[PDB]
Amino acid sequence: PIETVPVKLKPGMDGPKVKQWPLTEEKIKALVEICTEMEKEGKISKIGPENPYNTPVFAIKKKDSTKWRKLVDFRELNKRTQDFWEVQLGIPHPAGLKKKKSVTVLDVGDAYFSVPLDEDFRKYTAFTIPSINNETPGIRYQYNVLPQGWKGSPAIFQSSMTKILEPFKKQNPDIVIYQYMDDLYVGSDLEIGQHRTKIEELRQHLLRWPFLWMGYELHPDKWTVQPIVLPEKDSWTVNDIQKLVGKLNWASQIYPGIKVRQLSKLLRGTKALTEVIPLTEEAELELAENREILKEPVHGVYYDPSKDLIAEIQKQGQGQWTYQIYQEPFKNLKTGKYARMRGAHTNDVKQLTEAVQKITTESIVIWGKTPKFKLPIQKETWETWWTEYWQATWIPEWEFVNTPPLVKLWYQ
Amino acid sequence: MVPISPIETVPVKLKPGMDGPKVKQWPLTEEKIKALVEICTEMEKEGKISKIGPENPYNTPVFACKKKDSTKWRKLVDFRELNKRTQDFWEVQLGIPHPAGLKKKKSVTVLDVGDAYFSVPLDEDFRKYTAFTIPSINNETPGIRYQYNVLPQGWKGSPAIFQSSMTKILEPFKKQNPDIVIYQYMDDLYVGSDLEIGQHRTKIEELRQHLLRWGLTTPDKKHQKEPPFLWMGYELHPDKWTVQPIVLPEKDSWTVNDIQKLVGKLNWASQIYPGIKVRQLSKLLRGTKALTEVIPLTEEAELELAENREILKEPVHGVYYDPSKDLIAEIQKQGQGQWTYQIYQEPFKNLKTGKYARMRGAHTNDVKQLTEAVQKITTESIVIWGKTPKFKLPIQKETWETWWTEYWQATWIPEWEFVNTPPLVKLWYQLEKEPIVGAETFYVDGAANRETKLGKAGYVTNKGRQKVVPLTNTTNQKTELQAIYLALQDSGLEVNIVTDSQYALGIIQAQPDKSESELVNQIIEQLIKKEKVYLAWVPAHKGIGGNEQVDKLVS
DNA sequence: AACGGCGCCCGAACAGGGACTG
DNA sequence: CAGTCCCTGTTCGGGCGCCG
Ligand SMILES: Cc1cn([C@H]2C=C[C@@H](COP(=O)(O)OP(=O)(O)OP(=O)(O)O)O2)c(=O)[nH]c1=O
Ligand SMILES: [Mg+2]
Ligand SMILES: [Mg+2]
Repeated sequence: PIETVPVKLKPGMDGPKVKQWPLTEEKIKALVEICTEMEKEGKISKIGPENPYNTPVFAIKKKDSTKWRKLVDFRELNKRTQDFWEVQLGIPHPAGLKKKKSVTVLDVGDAYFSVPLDEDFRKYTAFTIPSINNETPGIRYQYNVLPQGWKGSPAIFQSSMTKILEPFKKQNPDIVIYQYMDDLYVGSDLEIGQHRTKIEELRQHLLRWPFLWMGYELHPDKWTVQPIVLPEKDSWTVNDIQKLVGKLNWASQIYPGIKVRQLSKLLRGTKALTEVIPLTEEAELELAENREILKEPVHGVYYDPSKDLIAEIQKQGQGQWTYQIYQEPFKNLKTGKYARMRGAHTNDVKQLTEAVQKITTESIVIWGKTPKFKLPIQKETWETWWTEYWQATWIPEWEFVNTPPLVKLWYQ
Repeated sequence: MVPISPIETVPVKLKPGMDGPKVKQWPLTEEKIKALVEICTEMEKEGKISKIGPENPYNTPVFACKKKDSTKWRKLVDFRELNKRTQDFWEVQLGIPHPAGLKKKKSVTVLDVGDAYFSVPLDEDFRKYTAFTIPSINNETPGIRYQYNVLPQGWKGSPAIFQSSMTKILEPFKKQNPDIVIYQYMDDLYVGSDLEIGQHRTKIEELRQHLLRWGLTTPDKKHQKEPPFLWMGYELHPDKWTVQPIVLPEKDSWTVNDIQKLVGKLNWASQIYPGIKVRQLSKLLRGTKALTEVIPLTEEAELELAENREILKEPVHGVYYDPSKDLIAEIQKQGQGQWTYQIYQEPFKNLKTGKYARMRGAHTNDVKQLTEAVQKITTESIVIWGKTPKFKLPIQKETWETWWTEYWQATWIPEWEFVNTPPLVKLWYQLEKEPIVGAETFYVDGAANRETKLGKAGYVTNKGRQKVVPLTNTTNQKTELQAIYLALQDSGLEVNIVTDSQYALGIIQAQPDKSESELVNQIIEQLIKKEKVYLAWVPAHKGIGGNEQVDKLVS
C-alpha cells in the first residue's frame, strides 16, 4: 500500500558489476539460511543471468553477538546513486551529537524491509551466494524491499522514520537523534542509568510499529586528540638533534612558525652520532618556542561539507596506532591514537580493522561522513583477512599505501 | 506452430540502439556441406529449428569442427557480431570444482546430459535475431534459411542460460533428496551418496526420470556406473583421485609456442606432483615475441626440465576431503623465489600440492614472499574447502616475531607452527635502533646531472676519512645508493651512516635479501658482513652536520 | 575459425610521488 | 610555482594449461 519512490542512477553511470569473493563455510551456511527466510518473506527473489549487475555479499557478527548478520558491500552502488541520498532526500547532521556525554547506536536496518523498492531499481541490488568447491553455480537474488547497507534506504524511510520518532522527540526535547545507514545514533547528557532507561523507551517506541536488543555505547566527550609532541631529554646527542630537526622541518609544513636555526647551529661540523651536545642558551629558547607553537591551533582549519574526508593510519608498534583525518593536506581536522585494541601484540590486521571501524564511527558522529582510508598494508593481505574481523554494518572506502617511517611524526 | 518446452524461458534483450547480425556466409569445403544439411533437417522435425523467409533481414555464418574426437560432428555458430550487440550476462560459474574438495561417498554416478544447449529454449522475442542460411550446394541452390528455437553453441549467452536453467530443474529433486550430493558443472552431473549400490541406482533413475520431464536426456553412452570415473579431467577412485595422464612433448629443437605449452602442462601437473618448477623455462619466454622462433634451452632450464620429467615418472595421487580432520598446509623454499607446498589431513596423504614463485617488487625478502605464499594457499583453501588450513612454515617463531613487530606495514599469518626443514627462512641482517657508540659515522651523499647523466658519490666521516668517486651514466637515485655502498665498503664491522635519501633508506629499511638491481644486491652483501649498522636520515639542504659537508663534495 | 569459467607468466600502458630544473 | 625525470606500483589483455 506504499508507492515506491522512483530511484535513478547518476546520469552516465551503469549499475555495479562487482564479482563475489570466496566465502568460508560458516558464512555460506549463514547466508543460505538467511536468504531462505527472506525469500519466504518476499524481501528477496531469485533471478537469472540476464541481470548483468552484481554486488558482493558476506556475513558478520557484531561485537559480543553470536548471531550472523547479512552484509552487502553496496559501496559501488552507493556512489552510483550519490545524487539521491545527498541532494534529493538528505539527512541533516546535528552538530550537538558529538557534544553529548553518551551516544548509543541502535540497529534499525530491519525496519527498511517494510517499504517496497522501485521495480525499475531492483535489478541493481543483485547479489550472488557462492558455493564451496563450486559444487553448484552461484545462487542469485535481488531485493524487493529497501536493502540494508544501501544509502538510499534511510533516505526513503526518513519520512517514515520521522513520524515514528516524532512523539519521542517531543517527550524528550534534549535528546539528539541521528540516522546514518542502518544505524540510529541517540545522544543525551543524562546519567548512565537515565540514558539507558530512555534508550529502552525508544526501543519500545519502535517495537509498537532482529538486532534491536543491542546498544553499542559511545562517549564523544571522552574522545581525545594526539598532538605533535617533542622529546624532553636531560642530555642531547648529535643523533637526537638530527632527529629533532628532521621532525621540526616536517612539522613546519603544518605550523609555519617553527624554526630550526638555533638547533642546526648545534650540528656544525662532522661529528659522531653519539657525541653529547649541550644545548646553548638560544637553542633552549628556540626549542621552548617551538613547543608552544605545537600547542597553538593550526591556522584556517575548518570542515568543508562539500569535500571528502581522508584518514591516514600509521602502525607505531607495540599495539600503538596513530591516525589523522583531513580534507586538505596538513589541514588535519582531527588527530588521534589507539592502543591496546583487540588483537594487540598478536594480529596486525585485526587491530587495523578495529582502528578503521573506530575512525569511521567517530567521523559519522562528528561530520556525518565516512572517510576514505589510506591503509598501511598490502592489498592482498587486507583482502584476505579483513572480513574475518569486520563487525560494522557499513564499509568505508579505502586505498593502500606504503610509506616507510623516515621520521616518527605522530608518536616518538 | 512449435511446441513450447517445459523449461522456463530466459528473457534476453539486446544493447539499445543496435539491431541484429547481418554477416555474409563463409565459403567452406564440401565436407561441411553434407554434414550440416542433415542437421538442419533433423532439428526441424524435432522442433529445435524453425524455417524463416524474407521477413527476417538477418544472416550469420557457421563454421563447424568435429566433436571431441568421436564419430559425431559439432555445429558452432560464429555469433561474434551478435555477441557485440547482445546484452551482457552475469556468469554464474564462479570456478572449477577440484577433486580434493570432494568428500568420501560410498556410491558415485557421473551423468552427462545429451544435447545440452539444444534442450533449453531460447527467448520467444529473441529467436528472430538468430537467422542463418544453409546452401545445399556450394554454388547452385540458394538454400532455405532457418532460425534457432533453442540455445545455439557459440553464442555468449548460451552457457549462462543452461547453467541457470539446469539449477532450477534440480532444485525440486535436491529438496526431495537432501543427503544426495550433486556436483553440477555445465551438463556433467556428479551424483554421490552413502546409500547402498542397489538403493543408489534407484535414486539415479528417479533423477534421470526427473530430468526427462523437462526434455533432458541422460543416455547410456556417457553413463558412468563404476570407477575409475573420468570427471573434470581426473581419475576418481573409491579412495583416491589422480590427474589424467599428462604427456610432455620431447622435441630436439624447442621454439616459443612449445615452451608455452610445456610450462602450461607443468602448471596443471603441479596440483598433485610435488616440487615442479617453471622458473627457468618461463624465463625463456621473455623478450622474444615470435611464436615460431627456435629458442635453445639453457643449462638452468635443461636441468629444471630434467627434474620435472623425473617427478612425473612415479605415479602420484591425491586423497579426498574428510571434514572431521584438520587441514594442514606445509611450505618448502625451493630457492630463487620458488616455493612449493602440500595440503593434507593425514601425513603423506596429500589432498593437493602447488607452487608459488611470483616475484613482486624490485626488492624483497624471503619473509615477504613466504607471507604471500601463505595468502595464496589460504584463499585457494577457502575456495575448495571453505576454511583456512593450519600452516607448517620453515621459519622460526622468533624470526617471524621480529619481522612483523618491526615492519611499518600491517602483516599477519594465520595459526601456524614451526617445521625444521632447511633451508629455513630468516632475516639476513638487522638495522640498529640506536646509533652505535665507538663506530665511525659516515655522512654520505650523491648527485647526478639530468642532462649529461654524469654524477658523483662519496662520504665524509668524523675521523676525517673522505672519498669522492665520479660516475658515468647514472641517476640521482643510483648515486645515493652508491654513496651508501662506498660507506659500507670502507667501514669496519660497526658503522653509523647518515643519508638524506628517502629513496635509499626506504629500500634498505625493508631488509631485502634479493633485488633486480645489482647495486642493491651488492649493498645487501655488505650489510650481511657487518655486525652493526645504524642508518639515519636527515633533510637535505638544511646545514645539518656533515651532510652539508658531503653535499658540497658531490655537487 | 566459436562461447563461458578458473589458474600461471608475460609485456605494454598507465598512475603516482620524490626531486631537480626553468 | 609547472614540468620533467626516475622508480615503482597496479591493471589488463594475451599466451598457455584445464573444464564443459
Ligand atoms: C566441449 C564443449 C561444450 N560446449 C557446450 C555445449 C554443450 C555443453 C556440453 O558439451 P558436450 O557434453 O561435450 O556435448 P553435448 O552437447 O552435451 O552432447 P552430448 O555428447 O552430451 O550428447 O557445453 C561448447 O559449447 N563447446 C565445447 O567445446
Ligand atoms: Mg553432454
Ligand atoms: Mg642527498
